This record gives sequence, C-alpha cells and structure tokens, in this order.
Amino acid sequence: SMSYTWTGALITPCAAEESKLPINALSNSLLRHHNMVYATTSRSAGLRQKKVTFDRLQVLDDHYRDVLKEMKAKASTVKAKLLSVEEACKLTPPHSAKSKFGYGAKDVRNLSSKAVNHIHSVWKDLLEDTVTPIDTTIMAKNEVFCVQRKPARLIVFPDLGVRVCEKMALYDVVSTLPQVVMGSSYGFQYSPGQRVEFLVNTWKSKKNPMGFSYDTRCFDSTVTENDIRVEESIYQCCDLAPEARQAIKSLTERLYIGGPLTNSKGQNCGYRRCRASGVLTTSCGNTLTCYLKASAACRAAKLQDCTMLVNGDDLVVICESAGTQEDAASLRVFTEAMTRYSAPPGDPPQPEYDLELITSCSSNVSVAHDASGKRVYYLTRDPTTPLARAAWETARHTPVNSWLGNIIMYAPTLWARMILMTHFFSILLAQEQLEKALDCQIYGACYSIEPLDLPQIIERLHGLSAFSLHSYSPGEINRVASCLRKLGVPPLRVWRHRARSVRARLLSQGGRAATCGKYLFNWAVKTKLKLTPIPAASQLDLSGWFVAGYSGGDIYH
Ligand SMILES: COc1ccc2c(c1)S(=O)(=O)NC(c1c(O)c(-c3ccccc3)nn(CCC(C)C)c1=O)=N2
Repeated sequence: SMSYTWTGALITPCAAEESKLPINALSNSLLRHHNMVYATTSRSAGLRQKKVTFDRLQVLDDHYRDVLKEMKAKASTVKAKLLSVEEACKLTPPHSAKSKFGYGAKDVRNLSSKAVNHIHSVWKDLLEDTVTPIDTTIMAKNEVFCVQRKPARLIVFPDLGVRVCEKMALYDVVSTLPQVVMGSSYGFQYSPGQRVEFLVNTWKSKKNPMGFSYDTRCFDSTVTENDIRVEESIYQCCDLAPEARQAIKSLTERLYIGGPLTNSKGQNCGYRRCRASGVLTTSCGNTLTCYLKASAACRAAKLQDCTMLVNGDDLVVICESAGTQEDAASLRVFTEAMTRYSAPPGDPPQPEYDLELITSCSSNVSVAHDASGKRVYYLTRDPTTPLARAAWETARHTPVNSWLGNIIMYAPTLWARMILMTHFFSILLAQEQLEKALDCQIYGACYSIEPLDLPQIIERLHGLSAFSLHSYSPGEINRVASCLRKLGVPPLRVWRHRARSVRARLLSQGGRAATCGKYLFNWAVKTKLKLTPIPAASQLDLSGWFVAGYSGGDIYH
C-alpha cells in the first residue's frame, strides 16, 4: 500500500519558526560564516512529504521466516512488568507536548489528579476497544545543520495520555527485549568506548575484514503493516500481564499500524500506513525490523561470518572479504534482498577495508595516543553538525542542549575538548551558571545534567585516558581543520589560548569548578598537572544510560 495518503492540508507550525541562525555577542567567537547554518521548519515539509510517499512491495522468503523464528525463541524468554500510572508519569519529559484534553507535561509529572484521571480512562478505552484508529498529530521537526539544504523531518505522535499508556504497556519490553533478541548486535547497550571495543574486536576477529554501512531510504516509510504486526508477535512472545497483552494488541491495531494525521490546527492531513516517528516503540521496532531484514539478507547473499551492529534504522555489517569483485557483487545481492523486504537503499552500499573509514551512527573509529604513548581507540564524527548546533545554542536557549551531549559522547575527541568545552565553559563562567543543571539527549532519552559533573562522567565512560589523548591521526586532524575553514571557526591555536584563561578562572573557584579546570583543560598547558582518579567519581547513578534506544519515544530519565 501507499506509505501516506494526503488530503492537501498543509503541515502547520505552532509558534513562529526561525531558519536563519540567531546572532548575539558570543557568536563571532565561535563562527563567522553565519549563513552556512540553518534550521529546518514546517515551511519546507512539502519537500519531505514528496519523498517519504511511495508504494511498498514486500516479498518474504525462508531466510526471513527462519530468522523471525530465531528471534521469537529469544523473545519467549523475556518477562516484562506492567508499569503503574505514577511510574510512567515520572518518565515523561517536562517539555513534552501538552494534551488536547486540557493538561500538560508538568501536570503529568507532578501527578495532578486531572492528568491521572484522563490517563486511566485512556487505558480503559485501550482494554475495551481494539479497532478504533487513534488520532495523531503530524509536525515538522526544527533541526539545525550546515549547508551541504535538507527539508524538515516529520514527527507523528499520539496524545499525551496515549503516550503515558504506551509506557505502562511497553516501557519494560522496549528496554529489555531488544538486548535479549539481538544479543551483541544491539547497538544501544553500548557506551561510545564499548562500541569501539565491539567494532575493533569484530573487525580483528575476521581473517580479512570487510565492512559496510547500509543506508535505508526513509526507513520509517518502508515499514509496512506486515512489519508492525510481525514485531507485535515478537512482543507477544514475552511473559506478560493479561492487561499488557491486551494493551499491546490494541495499540498495534489502533496506532502502530496506521491512523489519521491531524495538523496543529485541527485539520485532517491524510492517512499513515507506515511507522510513526513519535511513538514509544519507534526505536525498538525499527531496530528489530532492520535486524530481521539484514540478518535474512546476509543469508540470502551468502555473506561469510557476517556480524551486525544495529541502532534503530542504522546498520553496519562486518564480514569476511572475498576480494573486491566478489564483495562488490555480494552487496548488490544483499541490497536486492533488502529491497524485496521493503528496505531499499539511499546511497548504495560500498565495501570498506579500513575500519577508520566506516561511518555508522554518524561516527567512525579513530586512533590517538595516551600519556604513556599507548595507542588508544576512540569514537569520533565529523564535527560540522555539532558545531552548527553549538552556534544555535550560543544565541538561543533550547529544550535539549546538544553541546553537552556532544561533550559526554565525544569527550575524547579533539574538536570537543578544544572547542565545545572551551567555548561553553567560557559562557557558564560569565553567567556564573556552572552549578545549574541542563537537559540533554542520549540515545533519544532526556537527561538532566550538571556541567560541574563532567569530569566524573567522562572518567566513568571513557577512563582518565580521555583527559590525556594526543597525537591524533592526520585524517581526523584534516577533517576538523577542513570543517573550521568551512564554518569560519577560529584556528586551534586560538582555542588553546582561550582555554588557558578558561582553566585558570575555573581553578580559582576551587571545588568542582577547579576539578573541571584540572581535567577538562589539562591539554591546554605545557607543564601538565597530574591526573589521578577522582574521589566523587563512583557516586553517579549511571544505570540506564546505555541500556536501550528511545528516540521519538518521549522519555525522561
Ligand atoms: C531512528 O533510529 C536511531 C538511529 C540512530 C540513533 C538514534 C536513533 S538515537 O537514539 O536518536 N541516538 C543515536 C546516537 C546519538 O544520539 C549520539 C549522541 C550524540 C550527541 C549527543 C547525544 C547523543 N551519538 N551517537 C553516536 C555515538 C554512539 C553510537 C556511541 C548515536 O549513534 N543514534
């Protein structure tokens, strides 16, 4: 069937949207080429509608069913708990979109009786009714990039009351099942370093390693009614409370499979027969589905000792080469299979023979050296989007603070230590706002984070190594440098200078601020202070930071 059908009503915005980067007194210290940075808006959603709208054919064979049966056997070992209304309420982000039934995110969080009542009545309707399509809102995401212009991405989500019910029903499943079904292929169980560890061990466990990422064209749109029912039959394999079995079947029929789309104004826009981007099971379902399809395809294309790493719609395979000609021909077959399974490619896939060239989850493995001279592997990416967003966040307060997320996930990197950290700690000092907790996203989930805790976080996730890395590779250095010429970011000798000031200012405050100066900015000085383990390190509740994926699933931890 058709992924979408459209009545012709436009995708409308809530507030005014800004596409040109806002500029303040801090901007020029980061970025001169302001017109290179933009925010997508509802206004360009027609371009997106065009490309995500197509017909889907699907042809499922034995490799496909065999693997599905392998997955179900694992899922039948899983036991999920039905969350309480209160518990699901606590998992709602504070900035989550308000209900049309007259209550909001905070009324959910602080547990007001009006919100709890409506939620209960939504649950009860869910238990009694398994057919009635559930209303959803379609919006355009405001995201920020550098010119490469991309149309706004679409977000489709049900009402706040449904979103809470989803959590009651499925939060435990989507946190627990993916790991059991897909084992070490489940990308979201990994921190950055654990991911490098897995990619490196996988790579080097092959005689002659060949790897490739697979870029599906609009994964969401390629997901069919079949796919959604299949993944439901996977959820159903779990040991569940009778009320959870029921809610899951009903949410599958009324919501996950398809449903009407309403704009922010109340007008009807059309109908959806593919994955909704804004539901709880978005991450988990895409993952299970991508894995199911790629595992089968790898069999259909006779790939040798193939190892998969899956994150939502993001897929990378590492296997044994047969030479460039047989490798070239293996992937076309792999891609034909994926195509039959309704997962056609964007850019066709290309074999890589050097791990550092493999881009997956928008990151690559790279190498630098620790204080001992001991070669160390770490994860990095092209910093263009991180820096484009840092620019936006320099001038505008935002619901999610990506600069802080980028420091947590990309601490060992050159561009995150020398730029992100220097620039933003410089800003927090001027506002005296070091002690203030900020919101940031990790694998789709919102975390409230105190900047002063960064050293301990970084030590826990990356080891003291991360405060000592040096002699980065020429490929990494070049990309960072080339990215700065593009954006008009000051050269790295300026940031070193700024960082000496930023560090000394921090040392002066004493306490946590001086711990920040000592560890985050040790790189900046000629004669370095000695970095030992940190007393307060083993105090943070880092449980559930890298358990599962939650993107579009409206989750707060
Ligand atoms: C639609 O399916 C998805 C596919 C891929 C997804 C995600 C969803 S995600 O859960 O939004 N987060 C990430 C993700 C990040 O959010 C982030 C990230 C970046 C900056 C700030 C916070 C998180 N980083 N990486 C790379 C590092 C890890 C693979 C070790 C990511 O892959 N990737």
